[PDB]
Amino acid sequence: DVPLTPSQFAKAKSENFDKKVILSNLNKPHALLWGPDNQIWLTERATGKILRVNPESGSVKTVFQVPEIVNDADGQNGLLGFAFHPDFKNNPYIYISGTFKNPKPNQTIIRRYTYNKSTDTLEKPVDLLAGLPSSKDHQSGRLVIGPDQKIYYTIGDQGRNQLAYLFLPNQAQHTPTQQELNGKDYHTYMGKVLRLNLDGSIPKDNPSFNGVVSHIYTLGHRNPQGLAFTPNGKLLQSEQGPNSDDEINLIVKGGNYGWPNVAGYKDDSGYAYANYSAAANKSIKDLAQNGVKVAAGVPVTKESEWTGKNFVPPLKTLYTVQDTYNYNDPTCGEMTYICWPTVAPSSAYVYKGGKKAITGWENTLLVPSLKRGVIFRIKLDPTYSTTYDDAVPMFKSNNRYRDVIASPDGNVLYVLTDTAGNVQKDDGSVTNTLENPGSLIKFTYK
Amino acid sequence: DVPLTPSQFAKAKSENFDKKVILSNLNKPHALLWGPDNQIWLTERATGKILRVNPESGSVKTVFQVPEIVNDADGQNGLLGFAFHPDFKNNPYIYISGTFKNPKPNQTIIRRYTYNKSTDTLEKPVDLLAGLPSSKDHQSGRLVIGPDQKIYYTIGDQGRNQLAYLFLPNQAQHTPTQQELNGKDYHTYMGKVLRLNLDGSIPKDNPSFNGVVSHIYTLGHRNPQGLAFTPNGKLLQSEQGPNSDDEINLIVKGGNYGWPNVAGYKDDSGYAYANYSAAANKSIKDLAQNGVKVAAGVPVTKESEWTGKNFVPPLKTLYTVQDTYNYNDPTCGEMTYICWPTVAPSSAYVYKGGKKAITGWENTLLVPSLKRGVIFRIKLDPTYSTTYDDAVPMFKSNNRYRDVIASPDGNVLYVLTDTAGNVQKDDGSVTNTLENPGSLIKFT
Ligand SMILES: O=C(O)c1cc(C(=O)O)c2c(n1)C(=O)C(=O)c1cc(C(=O)O)[nH]c1-2
Ligand SMILES: O=C(O)c1cc(C(=O)O)c2c(n1)C(=O)C(=O)c1cc(C(=O)O)[nH]c1-2
Ligand SMILES: OC[C@H]1O[C@@H](O)[C@H](O)[C@@H](O)[C@@H]1O
Ligand SMILES: OC[C@H]1O[C@@H](O)[C@H](O)[C@@H](O)[C@@H]1O
Ligand SMILES: [Ca+2]
Ligand SMILES: [Ca+2]
Ligand SMILES: [Ca+2]
Ligand SMILES: [Ca+2]
Ligand SMILES: [Ca+2]
Ligand SMILES: [Ca+2]
Repeated sequence: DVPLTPSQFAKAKSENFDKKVILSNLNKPHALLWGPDNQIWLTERATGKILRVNPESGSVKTVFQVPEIVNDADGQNGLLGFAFHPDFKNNPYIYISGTFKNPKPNQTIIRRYTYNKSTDTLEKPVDLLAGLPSSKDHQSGRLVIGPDQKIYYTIGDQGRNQLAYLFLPNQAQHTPTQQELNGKDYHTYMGKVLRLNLDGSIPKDNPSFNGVVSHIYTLGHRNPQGLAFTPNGKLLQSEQGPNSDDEINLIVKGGNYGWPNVAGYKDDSGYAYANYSAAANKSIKDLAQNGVKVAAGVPVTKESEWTGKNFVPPLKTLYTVQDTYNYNDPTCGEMTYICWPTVAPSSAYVYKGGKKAITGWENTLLVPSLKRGVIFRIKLDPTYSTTYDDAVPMFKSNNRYRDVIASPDGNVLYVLTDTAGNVQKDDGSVTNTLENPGSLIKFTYK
Repeated sequence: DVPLTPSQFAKAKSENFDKKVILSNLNKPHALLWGPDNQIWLTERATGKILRVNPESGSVKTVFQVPEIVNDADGQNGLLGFAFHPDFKNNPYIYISGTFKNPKPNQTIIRRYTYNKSTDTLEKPVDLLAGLPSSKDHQSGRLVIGPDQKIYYTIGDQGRNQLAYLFLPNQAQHTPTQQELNGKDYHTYMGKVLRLNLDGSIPKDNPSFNGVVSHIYTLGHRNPQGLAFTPNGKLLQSEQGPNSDDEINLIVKGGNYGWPNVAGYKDDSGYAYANYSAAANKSIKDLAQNGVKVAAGVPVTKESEWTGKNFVPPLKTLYTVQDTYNYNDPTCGEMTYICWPTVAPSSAYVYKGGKKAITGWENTLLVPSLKRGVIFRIKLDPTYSTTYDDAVPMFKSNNRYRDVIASPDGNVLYVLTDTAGNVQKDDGSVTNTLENPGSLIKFT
């Protein structure tokens, strides 16, 4: 899709909803879920805390704090994945993923907890999968349980080929040899959607990549922070792209989503793959022109020159631009990146309506934006096979929306906002003054 | 997708198949089917003839000639739609569409015939749907019977907003009023996928548009000459775009495929909608630069400015380019268009494999190209939800490929070629010298 203008974003205020801030100053609130007890449960990435909030009173209880969660002030690491067992009433388990120190500097671990109703706390931790890659950038970490009773987990590309990890070789396209696999060497588990048994083992029916069946379900991902099943069993996803081409994807077994060789469509438009890990020397700068313009010494491959297989294009890009696009626009001052044609999608939620469903929201996907301060509504057809029209911005504000859910009746939305960061103002200019720092906000349909 | 180069087409010779011309004297062969009798049936668009060919021997019989078929030498009209009833043994009907004079100058008519095996001919014609738009351009006309036992028919935009119909207002986005339906006025039946009952009536479960349920199933199409159901009931389609953005689409009930406001993706790249019907200068010329550059006077709408509803993007474009693209390529001397970043897909065929299935052709869609002289192989995932990778060209030749099918076994392909027309040679130049004019060719 084509980028919206600052003016089109600005007018998306959603006057049809009543806003009520339930909590503020949470410490990097990250994920929220409608609980099996009909209470709002949410995580604090920074502290490892799992909070349960009473929707009516806003009353908060710190149900549990995951011990030894490692978090960097300037990183996207910490407590990430969070889900309940689908049949909680009979299988009182909570699944999480987190950044922990790797004895063998960090690792990501997927772990199960048992919820104790009588003591109201989490207990009996079991590490399902440990030794996973870890870094300060592009961790992803969305964790869901599918209709097939498997764990689906997004693990980002770790930030390789940009910023502080500029010269590390991106592994989004790499998959394990049986040897690595036998040694539980999961270094290729970057830029992937993993599928695992509820006990952490490899599903016998997982896709085969280069002759090996591992935890990988799909590959070629950058930073997929949104993952949600539809009522008919399909898997929708949102993913952060570089300077362009954030994506909405449909996740299909064994698919290759192209990163980093391809961003968005295979269109050679507005992006090219500059592999700094192959650059002549580690002294060259990243011009930050999305590979369209690069410094001498770095090998660039067009999306059309890539030779990978099973490439699956996105359903929708936010956004795609042409080679002439200016990635250095002097409107976002020293925070140029905020003016890039992206929306920085932080999650992905399948709206399921209910007895008070919101008019016209059937088969929609809600996708919160960090840098634009809106929540997008994206319509699909009734079979969730295609999108209809464009991503509609809602709830415009000077906030970084991090996650969103709806109440069972469907007439109330609950959203989380970031504690700090940059957001685009009504006039396209950049601000780090967030209206609702680290909040739990409720939007009630009038 | 990004355009291949002359050299990339040139190299798609498919030295792994054996070519053998089965028939070569055809006059504008258009559609070909694998018949319920295990013979190959094909049509001649200009003559209205329906031929049957023995796949083994190559013996051919003219089973019937549809009477009073109208065809302009310079046109795409004639006998178009052609399908068999799915339960032929018990319902020996053949469904066609054809250009006929309109007493009330032409109209398109969807008609049924009954097959008589003892006399081996067609009879008892029944007009299912008449009074459909007709013109010399963009007729489309693919006719298929779905798993729901309904007729699905593609009807083009009639060429409006280009060439001889430049100043006519494109109706791809228009739908009928309940008053037009009641009156059997089907003028809005342009640039659509229609869905009809086997008797021509309106299916009670068809989609509703602007308040009315008509034969329209989907709208916003240019020239969709390809239509094929997959084994799991999905509807794949191919469609001719203008100077760019030919499409592979997945047809979903009530979808809007964007034409003419949007070509390919809604990306504002390489196309814009210049509405000549709205220009004040009937004097205005078409610069033929795909809306990127136009003469003064004609109103232009960007893809991103369109206020459409239910817009469904293509699965794949052949091809998409940027605004810096030059639509005036010298390599193609006089026939500049041939060098345009399109492939001109004339059909769409779902490869069903079989006992001798071509290795790795599982879940593929075959798309013949007129202007490039290839057959593209397009891979989809096993649920026919997404494409995998790109369109792989095959059988490069100086021929205009018009249709393609496979034998039940899956190891032989049958293709039709045009009698005449321009085709891109191995090195980019255009030639009107076709290697196998109007033939039925088999690739083993
Ligand atoms: O392209 C951008 O302008 C932009 C902005 C942001 C952001 O505002 O945080 C992120 C990203 N990109 C991005 O690619 C990304 O992976 C990302 C992750 C996060 C996050 O806070 O977890 N923000 C962003
Ligand atoms: O863009 C092109 O270069 C190009 C070429 C051709 C062609 O070769 O005839 C057709 C088209 N476009 C086209 O848009 C189109 O609708 C069309 C129909 C036919 C036909 O012969 O039935 N050719 C073409
Ligand atoms: O450079 C723009 C943004 O790019 C993202 O890939 C990084 O994770 C963010 O830290 C950064 O602010
Ligand atoms: O102009 C290029 C081609 O464009 C198509 O839209 C027309 O149907 C063909 O007759 C024409 O040759
Ligand atoms: Ca980004
Ligand atoms: Ca991708
Ligand atoms: Ca791209
Ligand atoms: Ca064309
Ligand atoms: Ca279209
Ligand atoms: Ca377009």
